[PDB]
Amino acid sequence: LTQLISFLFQCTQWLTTQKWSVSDVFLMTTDNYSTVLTPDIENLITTLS
Amino acid sequence: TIDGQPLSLSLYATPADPSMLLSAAITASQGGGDLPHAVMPMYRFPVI
Repeated sequence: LTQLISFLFQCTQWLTTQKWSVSDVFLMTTDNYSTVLTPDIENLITTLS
Repeated sequence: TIDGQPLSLSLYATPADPSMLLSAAITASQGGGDLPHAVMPMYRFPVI
């Protein structure tokens, strides 16, 4: 419990030091991303092909 | 009070904060150039 509390505290401190949001870290670190075919992904496909 | 002014002070509600405006650059993806039909010319390789 106190390990979880200390982890959440120092993660919030590093977050507000880096001036990011929880949404920003969730974007950079998530694993539940989409499966839709983005136009950027299409441009990557046709460029790399 | 005796003069009608209230003893207990009023509530001061908090005003709404100014929001941060967001923009975005949506992107497109058009097809590439496909190769036409090749024709054989009459000249040799360095000329062509």
